[PDB]
Amino acid sequence: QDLRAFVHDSPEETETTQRLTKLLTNSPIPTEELVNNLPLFLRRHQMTDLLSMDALYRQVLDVPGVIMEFGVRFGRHLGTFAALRGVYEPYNPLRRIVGFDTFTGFPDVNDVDRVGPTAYQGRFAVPGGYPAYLKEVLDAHECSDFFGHVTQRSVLVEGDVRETVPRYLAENPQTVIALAYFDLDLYEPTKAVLEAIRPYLTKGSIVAFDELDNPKWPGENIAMRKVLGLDHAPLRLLPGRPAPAYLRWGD
Amino acid sequence: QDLRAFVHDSPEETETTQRLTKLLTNSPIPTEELVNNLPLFLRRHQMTDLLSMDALYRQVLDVPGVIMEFGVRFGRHLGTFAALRGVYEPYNPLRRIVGFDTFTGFPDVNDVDRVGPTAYQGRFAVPGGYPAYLKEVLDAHECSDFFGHVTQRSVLVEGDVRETVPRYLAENPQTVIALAYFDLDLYEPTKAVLEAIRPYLTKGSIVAFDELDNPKWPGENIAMRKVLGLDHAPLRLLPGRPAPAYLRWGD
Amino acid sequence: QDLRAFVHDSPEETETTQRLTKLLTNSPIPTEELVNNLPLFLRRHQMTDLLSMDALYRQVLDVPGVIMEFGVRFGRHLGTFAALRGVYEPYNPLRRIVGFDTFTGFPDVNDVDRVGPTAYQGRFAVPGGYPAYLKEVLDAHECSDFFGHVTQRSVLVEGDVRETVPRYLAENPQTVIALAYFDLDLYEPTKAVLEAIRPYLTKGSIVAFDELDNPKWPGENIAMRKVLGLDHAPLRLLPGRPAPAYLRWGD
Amino acid sequence: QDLRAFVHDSPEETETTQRLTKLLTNSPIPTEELVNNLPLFLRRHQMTDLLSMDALYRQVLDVPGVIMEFGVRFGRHLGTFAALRGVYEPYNPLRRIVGFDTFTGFPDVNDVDRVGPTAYQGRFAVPGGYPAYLKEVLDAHECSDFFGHVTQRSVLVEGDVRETVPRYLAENPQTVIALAYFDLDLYEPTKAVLEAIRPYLTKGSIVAFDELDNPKWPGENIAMRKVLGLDHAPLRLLPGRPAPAYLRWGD
Amino acid sequence: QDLRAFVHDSPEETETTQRLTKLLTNSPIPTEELVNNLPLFLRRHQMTDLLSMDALYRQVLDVPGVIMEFGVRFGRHLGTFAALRGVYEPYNPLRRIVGFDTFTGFPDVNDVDRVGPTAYQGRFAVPGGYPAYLKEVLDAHECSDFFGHVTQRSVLVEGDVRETVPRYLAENPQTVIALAYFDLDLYEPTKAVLEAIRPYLTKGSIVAFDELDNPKWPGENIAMRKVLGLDHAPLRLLPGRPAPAYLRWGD
Amino acid sequence: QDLRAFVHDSPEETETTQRLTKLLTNSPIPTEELVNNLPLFLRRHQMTDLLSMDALYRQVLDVPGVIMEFGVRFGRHLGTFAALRGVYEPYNPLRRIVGFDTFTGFPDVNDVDRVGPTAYQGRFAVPGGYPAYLKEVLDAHECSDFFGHVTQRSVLVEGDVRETVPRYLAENPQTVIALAYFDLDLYEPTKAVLEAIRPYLTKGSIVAFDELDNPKWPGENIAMRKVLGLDHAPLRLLPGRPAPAYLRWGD
Amino acid sequence: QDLRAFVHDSPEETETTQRLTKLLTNSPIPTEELVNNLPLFLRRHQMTDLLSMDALYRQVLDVPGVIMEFGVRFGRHLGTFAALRGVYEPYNPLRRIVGFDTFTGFPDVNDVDRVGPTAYQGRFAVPGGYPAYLKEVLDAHECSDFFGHVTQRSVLVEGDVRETVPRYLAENPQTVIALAYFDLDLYEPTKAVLEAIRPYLTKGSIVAFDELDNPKWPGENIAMRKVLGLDHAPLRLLPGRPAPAYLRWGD
Ligand SMILES: Nc1ncnc2c1ncn2[C@@H]1O[C@H](CSCC[C@H](N)C(=O)O)[C@@H](O)[C@H]1O
Ligand SMILES: Nc1ncnc2c1ncn2[C@@H]1O[C@H](CSCC[C@H](N)C(=O)O)[C@@H](O)[C@H]1O
Ligand SMILES: Nc1ncnc2c1ncn2[C@@H]1O[C@H](CSCC[C@H](N)C(=O)O)[C@@H](O)[C@H]1O
Ligand SMILES: Nc1ncnc2c1ncn2[C@@H]1O[C@H](CSCC[C@H](N)C(=O)O)[C@@H](O)[C@H]1O
Ligand SMILES: Nc1ncnc2c1ncn2[C@@H]1O[C@H](CSCC[C@H](N)C(=O)O)[C@@H](O)[C@H]1O
Ligand SMILES: Nc1ncnc2c1ncn2[C@@H]1O[C@H](CSCC[C@H](N)C(=O)O)[C@@H](O)[C@H]1O
Ligand SMILES: Nc1ncnc2c1ncn2[C@@H]1O[C@H](CSCC[C@H](N)C(=O)O)[C@@H](O)[C@H]1O
Repeated sequence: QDLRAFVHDSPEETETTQRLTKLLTNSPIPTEELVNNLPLFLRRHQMTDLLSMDALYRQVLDVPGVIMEFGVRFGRHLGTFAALRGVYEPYNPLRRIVGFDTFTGFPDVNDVDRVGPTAYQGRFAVPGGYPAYLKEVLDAHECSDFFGHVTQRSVLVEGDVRETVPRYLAENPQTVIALAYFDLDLYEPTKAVLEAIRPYLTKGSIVAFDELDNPKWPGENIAMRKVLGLDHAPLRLLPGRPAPAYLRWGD
Repeated sequence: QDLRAFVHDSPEETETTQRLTKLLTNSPIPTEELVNNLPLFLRRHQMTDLLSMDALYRQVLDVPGVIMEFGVRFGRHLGTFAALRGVYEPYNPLRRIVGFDTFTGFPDVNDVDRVGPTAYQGRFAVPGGYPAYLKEVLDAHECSDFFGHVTQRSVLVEGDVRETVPRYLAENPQTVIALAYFDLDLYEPTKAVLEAIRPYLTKGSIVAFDELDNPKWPGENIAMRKVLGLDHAPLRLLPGRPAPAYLRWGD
Repeated sequence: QDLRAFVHDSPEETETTQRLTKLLTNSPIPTEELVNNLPLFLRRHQMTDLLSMDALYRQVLDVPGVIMEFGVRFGRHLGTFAALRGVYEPYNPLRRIVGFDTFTGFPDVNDVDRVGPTAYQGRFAVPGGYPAYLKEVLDAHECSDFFGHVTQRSVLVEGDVRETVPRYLAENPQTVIALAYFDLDLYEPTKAVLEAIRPYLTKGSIVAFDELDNPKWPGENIAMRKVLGLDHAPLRLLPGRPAPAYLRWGD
Repeated sequence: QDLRAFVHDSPEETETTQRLTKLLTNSPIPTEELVNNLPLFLRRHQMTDLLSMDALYRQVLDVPGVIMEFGVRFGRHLGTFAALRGVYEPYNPLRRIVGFDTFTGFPDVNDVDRVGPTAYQGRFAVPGGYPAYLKEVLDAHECSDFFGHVTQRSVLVEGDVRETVPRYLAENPQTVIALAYFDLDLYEPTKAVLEAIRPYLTKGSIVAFDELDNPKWPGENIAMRKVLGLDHAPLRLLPGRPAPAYLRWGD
Repeated sequence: QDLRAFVHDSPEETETTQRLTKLLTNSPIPTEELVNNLPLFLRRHQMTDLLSMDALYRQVLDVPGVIMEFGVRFGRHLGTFAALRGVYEPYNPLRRIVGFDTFTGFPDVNDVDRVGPTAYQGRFAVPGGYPAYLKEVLDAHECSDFFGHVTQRSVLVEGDVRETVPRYLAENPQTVIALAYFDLDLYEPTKAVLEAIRPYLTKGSIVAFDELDNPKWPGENIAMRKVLGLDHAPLRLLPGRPAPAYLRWGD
Repeated sequence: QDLRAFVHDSPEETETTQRLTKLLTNSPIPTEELVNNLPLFLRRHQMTDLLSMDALYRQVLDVPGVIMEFGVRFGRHLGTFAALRGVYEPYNPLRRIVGFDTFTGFPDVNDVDRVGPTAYQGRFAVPGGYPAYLKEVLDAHECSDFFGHVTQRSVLVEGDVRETVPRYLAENPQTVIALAYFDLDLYEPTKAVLEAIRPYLTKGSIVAFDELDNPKWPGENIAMRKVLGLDHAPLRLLPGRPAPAYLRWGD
Repeated sequence: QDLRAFVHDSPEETETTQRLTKLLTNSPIPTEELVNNLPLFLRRHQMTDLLSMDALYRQVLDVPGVIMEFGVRFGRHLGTFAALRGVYEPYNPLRRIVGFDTFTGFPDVNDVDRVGPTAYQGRFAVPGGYPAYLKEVLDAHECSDFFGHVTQRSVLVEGDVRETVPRYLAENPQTVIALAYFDLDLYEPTKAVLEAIRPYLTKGSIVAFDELDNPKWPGENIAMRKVLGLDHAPLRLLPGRPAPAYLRWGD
């Protein structure tokens, strides 16, 4: 296998990324103004991810239910949703944001996922004790929400989605899922979650995938073709971006 | 169970409510002008409910049939509908408003309902002889409707909806249901009412829930997933408001 | 001489008002729940007013600036605006609501105003100390706004608008007027104020009149025709309602 | 029972109707000008019926086939369609108007039809010889049609629709039905006619009902639910009018 | 001088009119059912007139102000408007209907008016005391209006419009004109009224002419060209009908 | 059976037709300019047919495939199509126009076709040698088409469609049918051709009938009801015209 | 000067025209059926001219007034208009069709018209006595109009437009011009008529030119630029066709 056939950063993207890291970490901005100037360090690729999440969220503002992410890593998307929920929904204490991850990286891989060299147990592990920090970040956002006095509006569920997702659902019979964001990369957990969330979607719910047509991670495609079929609903892109691919339930 | 995980009033929301109550009861406004200045005392949260009811009503203006509320309490919504019916349909004597309730609170609760501390029989009980008072309120509105001379345009049906709803439908084979507003909280009566009203709905009829995705009251969701499925039709919010969740039958 | 040629309440309308008044003041609803059930006592005519204000507010949600009402009486419209502002603009602390009145009724009437038997000095006077009460009412609402910590978001200006409006404007050079609601009834103050607010309107600003084509109060029409002409912009009704008459500046 | 729960004329509506009747029959208008000033005597309620037939007619101008009314009485609607056909379709000699009736009133009633005190044999009977008069009225209209030389564009079919409708259809195999207006009030004949006309409807054909949700006449509702179901197509009102309820075949 | 170049009735139109006149005045329909069956006698030409007036009325439903007709004769249009005001605006007691006429025919004529042989003083005169009968007819309609207790909602002003229209305006300074219907036929009075009404129109008000391009009555055209110019606004027809021609002020 | 109940020419339509014919054959127009002034001799009824053909054709400009007429006679529609194909599709040599006919009138007739007097064998026959002449007419048109070097873009298929249509289809397996125009009048061949063309239609293809609801030729209706059902797709008129009736395949 | 740089018939276009002429004059079609089969002989170029006239007429269906063609020749467009008026406006006897021509060719050419070899006096002359034949053709159409009893609905005005157009307008003060079709080719008359018709156009009136940007006839352009300017209104093509160029008055 030629590693260059997989999507990877150009020398230029790496340099931009490194330079911005340096300028953030060695900034002459007074410390208490840094969080007021973050777009200085938010480059095209990452800006694009933010704008995509906003696009997805704007499509479920008239749909009841919660937002769910499978595959959280450091929580980039969860931070986005928490901010976006403040922007769009000050008066919606029921828009719960729920993140699922082992927080210890890939639990185990299936043969179908072994395409490139990063398909191994432990990949994307974040540091020990990470969830408590991420929760602390989320709580910092919620502190100034109109419904900040209501708790469990952000929830991190730690462990294998194959177990945690059905358990979460059993414990929350009130669930409707407005937006389901799949970023697991792996075939087995994707398939299992797709199956479990099905009774809690309504027509109009968004199902989104981070890696559906990526050669390095065919698992999500394989899972989709198995549980539903690629033409079960219309899979769409936000024009100009390879990801996410997303569908509107019932369409 | 942490009670703060359930939606509850902020201290400032309580304060607003309490101050407005006091300013309503101790007012330099002549008593004869109070009903000409009610918005002085109608805070955001309740104004929102009024706007929501108006929004749902406007969606059934071209749909034949009647308006039904399952779960009335003091009758806030019934009064709204009566006023709105005047605004929109002076020439429609067949737009009957029917409110079902025990008027003695929750008759009995199912296991699935006991998530929180208010899940007891008698909860939301209104005083003795309340239905007659509400009838007087409704009559007072209708007294100046264009079709005020026609009776039973507002009907209060006392008792368990498990029997009163099939009984009302039986006594009224002419029924078409334009708007079904569900506020029963409990699994059992919701399921029963859903099943009973189904043959009286047309494509375009609105079925609306007050608590579809509230952790405190999962019985409406459980009932929905049992009788119909969350994706039977597109469930929707009016953007910015946790509730009602509503669907357009047949969509 | 024929007073029936002026709009007045039918016997039934009078009946509705008195009855609902009686039912409000002698309600079995626990006193602390009354402000949660105000629609019971909100009749068609008043509901219509509320819906109209909402319709006007919605037309300026993408227009910067403040809301001004000229002629407040007990503050029916100010309460409405204050609640709607919570509904629509939790994050807009610049949307100031400004009500102008003598609060002692008509200060001095012109001959053109003297069409009916109620065009007298001091007509619509409210009790001494009223502005402080109304301010308490508005403070009560603002208590639980997202930006409740910011003061002077509701301002009552007491005096003859012929002097107080130009003074307010001179004191607030940041002013842009999104919504100007005219409810003074009288020719001279309407003329004066129409002239003064003009440099503070943008294309898209709404100017509304409560009695533009009412035989009993021709002053607003007379003022309009003299200052701008009736075809300066398109004057509109919300269909089904004799009032308000409103125009979008620049259309 | 209490008859006042049934839709009935107000004292004022009765007054309007009697006054207009007297003003028509005892008028200073020259006799040859009466038919040029009919709207003087056409009150809101009957104007509404006319505007409704017009709205229904306009929806089938792009649909091939004939117009049928079941339940003609004096022929109010037949006169309307004959005029409207002139307005919109000078060049369509195939737009046949067919009216069915006993012209001797209700032939017999089912038990479900006996809610009110008018549900007996002979009800709504028209005098002997009436059909021949009604044909005179129709012929009079057609005399000035562009296709006035083509006979049988208006047809009165006398008898019980249970027999006459299928008979008419068998004798007319070219039939397409663009508009079917149901005004029989009773259950069994509505049911029979519904089942009969089905093979002659196209998608877009209008099926309309005068009494679908009237408590006094539940037969049409019962028939509809028995034959098709209330959610077979979207049943609709023209906004602000209790009747007719109509559907677009295939929607 | 060919009279067949003027629009006149065909033999068939004449026959239809005569027959319907006979069938109306010699009807076997019970006297109390006549005004429930008037469309039996309303032929194409007149039905067309009715639908045209309805079309114009619908275009001013969101325009404040009154309806004026200049040239009333027997009042066909006034009756139409009275019914239509009921259909569309039960809650607008300010929609005054004002009809201007000598009620004794053409007061005098101009030479430009003398194209055909019906341009003589007294043409279209109605019997003595006619305004009292027409007022009785209008009062009959209003008797059952929601705002029936408000008087002078219909006004017949007798005299030459050249003086009566400016006098009406001077006495009613609250006037906005939503719909102005010119049916005077003659140049001079049309000219004078067009000039008088102008300060009372808003953008969106409708001005309609019954005979704008009629070779028999060039008066309205000459007047229009003199006062405004034919391209002052877009003059329009309702497709398929020679009259009325109308414009939306300001367009 | 009254023959006046079938559509037939009025005396005036006959007169117009006979006059135009005489004016054509006895024209002072120079012979070589006649084909530049044909609209002089094209009356309303025939102009309408042309506009209808153009309307149907415009609906299939984005649909692949050929144009078929069943029932050609002298070739009126084939000539229209040839010219229209020039107007809209100079660059489409695959838009073949195929006309089927015996060219000897009806080959037989069924009992259901025998409603009128002209339902006999050989009705609508054209002279011996006629197809060769018609072919000469079409070749003249194609001579100046952009793709006039490609042959068989117009094809006359002589014989009974019961045999020739399936034979044509077997010989042309590339066939898609964009527009199928039925003008056979008769039950049996309509039925046969309807079944045969089905596999060659796409969603969007237009099926059109010239006689669908004509009492004199109920065969096409009988065929439709038997093969597809009148509600298989929406049958449509071009407003104002009794015919064609046409449907969009798959709607 | 190269005459090839002017638009002219290709050999194939010439061949088509001559063949069709031959086939029309030696046709086996029974003489009485010729006028039922004209599209056989209507080639693309001529079909195109008909569809454009139809497109133009369709755009003035809601505009009052008459249709004028300046430059009639053999009357092709007038025939088209007569028939289209039948298709679209059976009920509009005021839609006068007025054609102006010398009927003896170009009266005299300006120097700016002498670009090609056909720019000479007498060019396009029609036989002596032609107008009576054309009128007889027009009368033939009108014979079967709904308003056929109204005369002068077609007018041929013989003479020089510089004199006849102003005379016609002076004699017809009721004139509104819905559609003005310029086909004079020459500068002087085009300028004169443009100036003359202006006071009779309304906003929406269509002004169309047959030779606006034709090198061989620059006279219409020169006149447009002198009288109004090319950017007075938006000049438009029906896409695909070099002519007509048309504008919508007031756009
Ligand atoms: N079976 C499973 N259960 C829980 N998490 C899983 C899982 N399989 C994969 N994951 C998680 O999916 C994540 C993929 S990385 C996703 C986050 C993304 N990089 C962002 O910044 O937005 C990893 O953290 C991995 O631990
Ligand atoms: N089985 C049952 N039959 C009748 N009423 C029931 C019921 N189960 C619950 N309810 C009622 O549901 C109500 C919920 S409180 C909802 C009312 C609220 N004020 C509003 O505006 O709609 C209670 O009053 C309770 O008595
Ligand atoms: N010149 C002036 N200066 C200040 N207030 C004036 C004024 N002229 C009239 N007003 C006020 O205009 C008011 C009219 S009543 C307004 C009613 C109120 N907006 C409601 O919704 O109920 C009176 O209070 C009167 O005092
Ligand atoms: N079985 C049946 N067969 C024929 N006519 C019937 C019938 N049952 C009821 N009807 C007729 O239905 C009619 C209802 S009254 C219809 C009123 C009329 N359409 C209008 O617009 O005014 C009666 O005339 C009655 O004779
Ligand atoms: N100067 C004037 N003052 C008042 N009326 C005038 C007038 N000049 C003409 N008229 C009136 O214009 C009328 C024209 S006939 C109007 C008919 C009526 N609009 C209908 O719908 O049937 C006549 O009644 C005539 O009296
Ligand atoms: N079974 C059959 N097979 C082939 N042609 C048939 C047929 N039945 C009827 N036809 C033909 O259908 C034609 C009907 S006349 C249709 C032609 C019309 N002028 C037009 O513009 O299209 C006749 O020519 C007849 O010969
Ligand atoms: N000054 C003038 N007065 C009257 N007619 C004129 C004219 N100048 C040119 N014409 C006429 O304009 C015509 C141009 S040919 C017109 C062709 C025609 N419109 C068609 O559709 O076939 C000629 O007949 C010519 O006589």
